[PDB]
Amino acid sequence: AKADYNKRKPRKFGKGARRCIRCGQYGPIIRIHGLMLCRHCFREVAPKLGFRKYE
Amino acid sequence: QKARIKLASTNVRSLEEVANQIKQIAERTGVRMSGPIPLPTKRIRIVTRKSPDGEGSATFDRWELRIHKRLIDIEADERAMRQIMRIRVPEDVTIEIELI
Amino acid sequence: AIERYFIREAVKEMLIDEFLEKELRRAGYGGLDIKKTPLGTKVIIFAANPGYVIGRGGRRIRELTRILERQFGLENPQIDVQEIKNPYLNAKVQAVRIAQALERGIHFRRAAYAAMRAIMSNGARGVEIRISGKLTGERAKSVRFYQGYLAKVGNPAETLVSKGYAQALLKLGVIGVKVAIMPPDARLPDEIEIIE
Amino acid sequence: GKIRQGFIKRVARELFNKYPNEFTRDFEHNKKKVEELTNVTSKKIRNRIAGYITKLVRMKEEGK
RNA sequence: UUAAUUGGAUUCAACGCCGGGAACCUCACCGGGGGCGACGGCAGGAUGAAGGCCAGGCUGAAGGUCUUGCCGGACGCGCCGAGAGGAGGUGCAUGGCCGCCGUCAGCUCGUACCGUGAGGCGUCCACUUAAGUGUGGUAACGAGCGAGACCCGCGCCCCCAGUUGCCAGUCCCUCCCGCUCGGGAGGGAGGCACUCUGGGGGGACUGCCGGCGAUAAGCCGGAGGAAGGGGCGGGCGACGGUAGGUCAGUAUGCCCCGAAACCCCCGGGCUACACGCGCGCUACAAUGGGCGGGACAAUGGGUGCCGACCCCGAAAGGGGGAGGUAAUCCCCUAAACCCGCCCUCAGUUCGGAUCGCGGGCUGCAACUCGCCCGCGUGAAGCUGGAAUCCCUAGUACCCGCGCGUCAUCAUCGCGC
Ligand SMILES: [Mg+2]
Ligand SMILES: [Mg+2]
Ligand SMILES: [Mg+2]
Ligand SMILES: [Mg+2]
Ligand SMILES: [Mg+2]
Ligand SMILES: [Mg+2]
Ligand SMILES: [Mg+2]
Ligand SMILES: [Mg+2]
Ligand SMILES: [Mg+2]
Ligand SMILES: [Mg+2]
Ligand SMILES: [Mg+2]
Ligand SMILES: [Mg+2]
Ligand SMILES: [Mg+2]
Ligand SMILES: [Mg+2]
Ligand SMILES: [Zn+2]
Repeated sequence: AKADYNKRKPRKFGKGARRCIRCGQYGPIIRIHGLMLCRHCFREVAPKLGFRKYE
Repeated sequence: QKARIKLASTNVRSLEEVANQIKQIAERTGVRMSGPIPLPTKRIRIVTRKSPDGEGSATFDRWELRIHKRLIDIEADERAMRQIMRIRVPEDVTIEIELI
Repeated sequence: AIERYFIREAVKEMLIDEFLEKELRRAGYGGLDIKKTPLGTKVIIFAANPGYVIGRGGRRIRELTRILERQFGLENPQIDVQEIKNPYLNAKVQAVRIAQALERGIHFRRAAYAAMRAIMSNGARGVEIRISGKLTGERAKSVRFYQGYLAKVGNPAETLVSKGYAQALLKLGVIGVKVAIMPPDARLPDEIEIIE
Repeated sequence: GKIRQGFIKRVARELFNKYPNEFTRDFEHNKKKVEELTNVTSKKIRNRIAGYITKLVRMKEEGK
C-alpha cells in the first residue's frame, strides 16, 4: 500500500512513547501518579487541579 | 454484623459534616459506634523549575495537594443502615461501605 | 491507590473546561459544573447567550453530548444550560468581552473606561485592567487603568480577588487583556469594627 | 523593631474613649473584654490591642 | 577536526544551564530510499478513471518500481490556482512566563498654595525603625499601592477520638537460665494508660520590674517562663526599567519552502582530540589501610509495579512464589561510630587510573556507544605560586539514605 509509508512504529519505551496530553511535546514529562503533562503545562494548570503553594 | 465506613476528601469541612451526620444518625438510635478515627493525611508534593528557558538563576515551585481521611466502625442494624445509605455526600467526598 | 483516583478526575474536568472555553467563545462562557448521579453525569454549563449554545433547535447540544461521550470519558452525559450569576463580578467574562470589543474595532481607551464604569456601577470595591501589545505603532506598549481598593500581595490577594486573561487577535498581531476585580463583600484583615 | 501598628492604635483609642469605665490595669481582664466588644478574629491582634489599652489606662491614671 | 560533529546562553545575572543521565525514538544535523495537494477548474475516463496484488529482478530491504497478467468500479497533480503541514527566518514585530535592579523602600493621587515655565510642595527637619516603620515641628491638609498585617510548618499544654497505630499494669498457657525464692522470651484474652495520628482550644502582650531618652516614639538590662522582644524557617516581589532570555513548551503577525524547508523508514553523528577554562569526585596516608565481631534513623515510593519466604550458584545473578490498590504487605537489620588482631612512616598492606582473560542482566538491537561480577595488571600523586569561594547554631564541616529522570544507566537536581 501507500499509507504504510506514513505510519510510525508502536514504541513501548523511550522518550518517543510519551507526549503531553495538552500540547504534544516530547521530553520533560511529569509521570507522577499518572499525570502526563509537561513541566511547562503543569505550572499554569496546577491551581485548577487543586494544588497550592503553602511554602 | 459490623460495617466499616471509609471517607476521604481534599476539603476538611465537608468530611466533618458527613461524619457528624453519621454520628447523629447513630445517636438517634440505640447502636454502638466506633468513633471517627483520623488516619494520616496524604501529601502529594511536586517540585518544578519556573523559567521556560534555561537562562537566569534557577528557582523552583513546590506544589502540594492534601487528602484527608476518616474511619468509622458501626454495627449493622437495618433501621440505621438504611439512613446512612440515604445520606448523600457533597461532590468532593468519597465514601465506601463494606461488611466485616 | 486512592491518590491516583483523585488526580484522574481533576484532569478530565480541566480538559473539558478548556475545550468548552475554546468552543463556546461567542456565547460568553462562564464555567461549568459536573455532578455524578447513579444514572449518569449531569453537566451544567453557565453562559450569557443560551441560544447559541443550544443552536437553532438542538443540533448542537446533541453534538456536544456525543463529543463529550466519545472524545472525553463522561458516561451517560446530560447537558443543561443556565445563566451566569454575577456577570459583572466575573473577571474571565469581562476579559473576553473587552477582547471582543477590541476585535470589533473600538479604541482601547473607550473599551477600558466603559468596562470599568459598568463594573464599578454594579457594586465592586475595585478593578484593575491592563492592556498590552502593538497599540498605536509598531513598537509594543502597555497601559493600565485603575480605580478603587485592590490588594496585590499576600494571602488575601490570593483568595479574594478574581483574575482573568484573554487574547485579542487583530490584523497586526495579538493583544493581551488582564482584568482583576475585588467583590463587594470582601473584608481585609485590618478592617475591625466596634460592637454597639 | 517593636513599632505598634496604626490600625491597632486607632481601634484601641476608639474603644478607650467609648467605654472609659470598662478596662483596668490588668492584661487578662482587658483581653477578655476586647474579645467580647469587637469582631476581631485573630488571637495575635487581640493581644496587641489589649496591651496597648492597658498602657493607655495606666497612662491616664497617672494623669500624663 | 569532520560527510555531519544540529542549535540557544558569555561579568555578577553563560559554562551538572535549556529539568540536556541522546544506543533506536527524542532530532532539529549527515548519506540514502519512499509518501502526501481540502475546494475550484483543464486533459482524460464504465470501449473502465483513480487505486491493490502470488511469483522474480532492481535494491541495505522493499508490488517503491520493473518483468509476468490478474484483481476494482468514478473520479481525475499529467496542467493551472489554492491549501495542509513547517524544531525554516525574525525575542529588534508581539502575547504569556522567567532572571536582575531588589523582599530594596520605594511609586503616586484629590484639593489648596509657590513659579512666566519645565517643575515644586505634601515626600522636608530632629530623634527612632528591618521598613516613606513611628513620634513631635512645619503651605499644607488628607488618601492609595507597596512594608506590616496575612498563609503553611516547627517547639510547650488541655479536650475529643482508639484502627490497620500503641503494650504499662492485671490474667491463662508454653519455653529457657544460677533449679528457681528469683529473672527472661513468645502467644492468647484484655485495655487506650503511655507513644503516635489529627480536629478543636490555650499560651507572649514590651504585659511585669529598674534605667536612658522628652514626660512621646522607642532603646538597654533583669525576673517568671516550653518559648522574649518580625519567637524560629518558609510562601507571597509595588509603579517601572533592562530593545535582558524564550517564537526550539504552547498561543500569534509578517516573510519564506510548498512535490520540498512537509510526513515516514534504514544506517551514521551529537560520545571526534596537539590544546585553554568552569563546577565536582577520588587521593596524596596513622586525625590511617585490612580482616573478624557489636550498635542506633528519617523523608519518600509501589499494580506496565513492591516483592517477603524456600531452593540453586563463589559472585554478579537464576527457578518458584505469600501478602499488598497499602497507619495492615513490601522497598528496609544505613554509614560515619565502638571492640579484638595484622601492617609501623614506606611510592608502602597508601593510591586505583590504564589494560588482558572469563562470567551475567535490560532491550527489537550493546561494534561505534550501556551497566554489573571474578582473577590478573599497578600510572600521576608525598599538602599545592600569584590569586580566590562558602558560612553566625542544631548553622558550617564530616556521613550515608529517599524521590525525579528511568526498559537498562547517577560523581547531577530536589529533599531526609
Ligand atoms: Mg509581607
Ligand atoms: Mg555545539
Ligand atoms: Mg546515555
Ligand atoms: Mg539518535
Ligand atoms: Mg500662577
Ligand atoms: Mg524638596
Ligand atoms: Mg507606608
Ligand atoms: Mg527583548
Ligand atoms: Mg535582545
Ligand atoms: Mg553534547
Ligand atoms: Mg588499598
Ligand atoms: Mg562496546
Ligand atoms: Mg608519604
Ligand atoms: Mg541532568
Ligand atoms: Zn505541555
